[PDB]
Amino acid sequence: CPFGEVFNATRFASVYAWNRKRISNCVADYSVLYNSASFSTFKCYGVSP
Amino acid sequence: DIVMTQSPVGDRVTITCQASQDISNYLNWYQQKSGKAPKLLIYDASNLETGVPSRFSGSGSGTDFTFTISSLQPEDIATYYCQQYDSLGFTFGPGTKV
Amino acid sequence: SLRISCKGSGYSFTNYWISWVRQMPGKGLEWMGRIDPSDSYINYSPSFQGHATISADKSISTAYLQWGSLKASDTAMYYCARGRNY
Repeated sequence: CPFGEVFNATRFASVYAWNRKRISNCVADYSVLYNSASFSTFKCYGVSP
Repeated sequence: DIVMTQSPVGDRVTITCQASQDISNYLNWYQQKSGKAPKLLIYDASNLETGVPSRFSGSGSGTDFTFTISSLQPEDIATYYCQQYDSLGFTFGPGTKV
Repeated sequence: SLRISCKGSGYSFTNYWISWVRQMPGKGLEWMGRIDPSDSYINYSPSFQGHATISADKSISTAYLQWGSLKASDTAMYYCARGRNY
């Protein structure tokens, strides 16, 4: 999945213009993603790891 | 995933630390007392945080590291944990309990 | 549900580190996690399984602990006290 360009994007829009993008046709290993402590906040509602 | 395996009063006891890949000198050490919590003392193996005694030192490079006590003391009983960090994340080993 | 709270007073909570200790009877010291208020740095135990996570509220100086799925080993007494200065 194109997470590299999402995390390394130069410019982001304002709060009133939050971007919505469909994530599909790609496979990523979220396990390593949530195994790290890089993200200050990681909260899941309605699902379990 | 990545799987890691480790083998195996007053006697010579030596423990080793292993990592999935080469970590150069990026190592961490812990100090644990009877009633106390582990605390980060040295980070990057080159900066001594204020208040930490200077008697603690390390040597070696690459994939082999050794821990040696110059003089064992009754107040020196502790369990040491080894932690490594890379550009991806943080991986922990089972450790050894005394 | 059961909630356990341990709030200090008379001193700056953000200026004094707070750590949690888990010790059920018949076992030794098994740390779980510590938080750095400056950057929300979380250090995990060597035998971590993603059971419980620690969170704090700077607005009300209150720390909250929750379990994703309570099990038998969760029934234990916890040690809380003011830590070393800085």
